[PDB]
Amino acid sequence: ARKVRFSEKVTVHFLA
Amino acid sequence: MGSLNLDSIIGRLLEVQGSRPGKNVQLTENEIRGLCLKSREIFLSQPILLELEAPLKICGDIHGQYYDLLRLFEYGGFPPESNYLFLGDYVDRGKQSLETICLLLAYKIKYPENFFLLRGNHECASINRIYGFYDECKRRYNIKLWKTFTDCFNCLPIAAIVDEKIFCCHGGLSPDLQSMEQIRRIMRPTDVPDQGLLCDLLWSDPDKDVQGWGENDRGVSFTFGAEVVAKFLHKHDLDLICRAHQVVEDGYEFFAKRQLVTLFSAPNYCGEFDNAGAMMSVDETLMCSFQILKPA
Ligand SMILES: [Mn+2]
Ligand SMILES: [Mn+2]
Repeated sequence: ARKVRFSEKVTVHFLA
Repeated sequence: MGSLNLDSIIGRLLEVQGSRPGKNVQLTENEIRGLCLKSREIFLSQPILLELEAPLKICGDIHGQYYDLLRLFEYGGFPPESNYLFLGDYVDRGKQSLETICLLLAYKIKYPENFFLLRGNHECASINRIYGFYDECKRRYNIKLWKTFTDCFNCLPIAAIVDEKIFCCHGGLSPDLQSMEQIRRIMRPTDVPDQGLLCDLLWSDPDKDVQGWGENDRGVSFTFGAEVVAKFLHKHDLDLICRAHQVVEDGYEFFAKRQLVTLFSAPNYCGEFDNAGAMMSVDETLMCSFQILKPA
């Protein structure tokens, strides 16, 4: 009984 | 004869990681032919409608941006550390379609049960003849190799369902899609037709202003509204449509109250857009999270 959910933890990858 | 030196090929493809972006990897023609031939066999032995299980990472369009492909693997984990599903459009527009599709094919062959590639509308001779892949093959190899790729692309799977809850395809839904069995019945090899189920799966787009189905600005296939998505998800007991095919600013974009998500994994697409690329991770509980790649 699994349901699709969305994390609010977004990871962004930059180049310094 | 002969075998395929997969590990040497992959090793050479990965060699240029961290080099000045744009640095080519020039495989031999027979190596690339080997990749097409062996992956083609694998595509045909697996269903045209893939049935996959999380955890896995899902990526949208790459379009020959080979160093952004490497970044995806860098952040997502190189196979087989993570399972992958790509939503198509590996070639055209970018400068390195060849390295891109070859690494993808190589990983498909090396990890056939953990690595998956869907067909995009650019994995089609009539399209990538125009938008770069032909020119790249012709310049760096020959047109015969381009036809070998076409033959391989014609065998790619066109959709995937993850844990019976996420429906994945390059473009979107079809007015001809009434049963999943209609997808499974599609025989391969095949070209992408000008109309019909296979075409719509690779070509259609969601549209906010359209209630049901609408004409598509691309001059191919259709647009579909939020209602069409809701009815589709309810009918097949799914929670989400995951597709690609459209550049979105943050690499991912929701549609219809998070019932559909668009993924696009080529940052700064064509050098014309200022978009980020995204990768969606699905864990074993079907929790979906986004990694965003800002352009270099
Ligand atoms: Mn694309
Ligand atoms: Mn597309």
